[PDB]
Amino acid sequence: PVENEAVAPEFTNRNPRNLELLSVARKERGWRTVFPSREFWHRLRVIRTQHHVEALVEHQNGKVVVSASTREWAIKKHLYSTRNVVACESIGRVLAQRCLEAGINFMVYQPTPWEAASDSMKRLQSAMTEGGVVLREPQRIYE
Amino acid sequence: YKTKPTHGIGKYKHLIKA
Amino acid sequence: SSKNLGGKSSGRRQGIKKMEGHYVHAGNIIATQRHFRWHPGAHVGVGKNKCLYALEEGIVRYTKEVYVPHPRNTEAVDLITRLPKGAVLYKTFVHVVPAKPEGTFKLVAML
Amino acid sequence: KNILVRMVSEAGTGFCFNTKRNRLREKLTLLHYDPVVKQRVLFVEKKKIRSL
Amino acid sequence: RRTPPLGPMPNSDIDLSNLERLEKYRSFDRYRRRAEQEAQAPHWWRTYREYFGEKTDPKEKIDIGLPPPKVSRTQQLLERKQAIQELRANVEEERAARLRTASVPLDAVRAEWERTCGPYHKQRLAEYYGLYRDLFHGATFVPRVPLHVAYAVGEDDLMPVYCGNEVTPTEAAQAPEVTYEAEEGSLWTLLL
Amino acid sequence: FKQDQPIDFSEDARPSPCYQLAQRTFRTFDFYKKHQETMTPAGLSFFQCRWDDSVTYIFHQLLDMREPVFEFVRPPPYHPKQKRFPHRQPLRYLDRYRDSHEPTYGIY
RNA sequence: ACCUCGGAGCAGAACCCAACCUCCGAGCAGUACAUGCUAAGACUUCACCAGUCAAAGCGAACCUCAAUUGAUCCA
RNA sequence: AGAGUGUAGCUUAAAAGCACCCAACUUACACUUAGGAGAUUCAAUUGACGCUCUGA
Ligand SMILES: [Mg+2]
Ligand SMILES: [Mg+2]
Ligand SMILES: [Mg+2]
Ligand SMILES: [Mg+2]
Repeated sequence: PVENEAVAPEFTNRNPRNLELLSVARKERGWRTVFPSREFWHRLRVIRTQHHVEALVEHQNGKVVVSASTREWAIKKHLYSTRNVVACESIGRVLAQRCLEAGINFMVYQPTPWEAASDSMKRLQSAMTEGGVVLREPQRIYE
Repeated sequence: YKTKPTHGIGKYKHLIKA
Repeated sequence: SSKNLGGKSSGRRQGIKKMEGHYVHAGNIIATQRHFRWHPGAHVGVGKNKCLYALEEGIVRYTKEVYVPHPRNTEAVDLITRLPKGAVLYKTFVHVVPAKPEGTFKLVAML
Repeated sequence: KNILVRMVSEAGTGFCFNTKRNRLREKLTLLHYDPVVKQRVLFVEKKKIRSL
Repeated sequence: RRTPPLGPMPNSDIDLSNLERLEKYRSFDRYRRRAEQEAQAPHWWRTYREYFGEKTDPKEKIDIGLPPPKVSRTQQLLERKQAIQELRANVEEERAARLRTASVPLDAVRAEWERTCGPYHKQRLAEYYGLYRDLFHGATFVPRVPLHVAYAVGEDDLMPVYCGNEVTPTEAAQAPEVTYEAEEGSLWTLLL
Repeated sequence: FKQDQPIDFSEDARPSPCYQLAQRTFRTFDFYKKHQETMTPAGLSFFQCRWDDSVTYIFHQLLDMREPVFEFVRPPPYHPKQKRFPHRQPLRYLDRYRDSHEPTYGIY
């Protein structure tokens, strides 16, 4: 017999980013009556302030995996006025780049109608889609 | 519940006068 | 002389059927009632008659979280905007903590 | 006030349903699902058998 | 049968009188922010961050990384202020901002991010995947010196690995090319 | 990692072939505990790996063994205890506890 | 005076409980017919006859109100 | 002459969060969208340039 054939009938995985990569992870359904309901794996958290524009990507637990804000010197020195549309466009582009460099390429964007009707959010979504990451996560296998 | 210490937490009409 | 009529009503048998601690499977109705008394939280769906049913197998928990109304419901919108700076609601939410996993890895063949 | 009529399909004869309609209006020409075709065809109002 | 509350009520710090003088919530975003900020405060009753398993977040770990270099923050702040003031004097940037057409280079911002808060994002992404939980068993560090590794497969492109990339085994059959800045007088030990 | 003084170890060395899975049982915790006051971590980079067609050739001409297979199985669905008189139940209630969907015959 | 059903207090915080105890009502409606077909799990007006919610799949673009009603035979 | 002091109008913040105004809708208020101006007073925990109080 070969001593390297120690496989065992049961095999476990110690990676949290595993169940959602095979479309077998359960989504925390329910809520319904509130908006941002927890039926997803990754969200696109956007915070617009009169001074800076910050965008984050959080998981269903409550921790951020990647964020993009104008407070960082890497973005603040390449543009002017962290309030116009080009600032949020560059923030969306650098966030798409960082998420492509991090492997994540599926997130759910659930904004408000008054913000979705604006132009900054539309251009941010366009820059996110043109980067290589499409929004709207697919369904779950055996939900 | 009425007897639990968390009684009267969902009250909201007392903070408005309209 | 017997002016009132129609007061011969019956009970709707509405109430909580599964308290905190019972092992509730997937599909069991938590509680049927009128008006949103216990708002759904995690793994708790709703229907047409404002009923509560579980979605996964586990232990049903009853906590109190914040209440964030939907922007499309204008009634709740004005009810929230009529609140002073620093007023919360905090209603009772129903949550179902899952215990059994949704699958695992098992060896089949060996080629 | 209202009236109940039956809608006959153009493609795949044999499948008909019932739907409400106003009494002072004209006929109906809606889009209803047809199981024998598994698509969407036209339905025409024909033969009323109810006067509610 | 009435029991006293085991803590301060969430709607007790305000007074029920003179409500017409207090400023009401003029919008819904303020209420949403207030709710999401109050939901993070540790309460004394049953909350969501208790039953669904949080792996005990209030727990200080141990840092086993290199300390940050001593850099004067006031000098850096005044230099950044002078830089943004000299950049604001341009009129072409103003025209580009007014015409809604202003692009920024990607390589420059990538290099500046890797030089600045790069290690912080790398550490938070490593702790998100649970690397420090399985490797050092809770102990975490911060990669100060940047690291660059690129595989060699075809003949023109490359297969880089960053902070959570995806490399196929058919594109990682040979030893990659590890490149990192180092001085003459220090040894390193690579582990995979 | 980053070590201060030049220190050499021999109890963690591997042979030139090193194609045995029993000897590659490496543990980073014990390796860092044995060398704590010498090496210091300073770099980290991780990626994701999936299955492809090269795994077969690897297990063939690199480990001298067979390729193990797996399958994401799921637990069986829950069903209550089958009573004697299922009051208000559809006709498909007997098929929920039925083993095989074939007409079985006993003494006949 | 009434013949069916729902709501408010009696019945106060899981549930049920009657009176020829005091009041509002209902035999319907403002707009699209995927108001398509199957299929785990429950409540059930204190029995039965009845009524209601829903996992998932094939199929499709990406439902509001409180009672609001009619069984066997036959045509 | 003595004392209290020291981040723009605010900070049991360390260059951020609250504030202000203008352009679009509104009889009007208001949400929202599109924009703008804002600060660690000086030399290395120290001493002095600004305000207030107690006086003459
Ligand atoms: Mg009654
Ligand atoms: Mg009765
Ligand atoms: Mg019953
Ligand atoms: Mg469905």
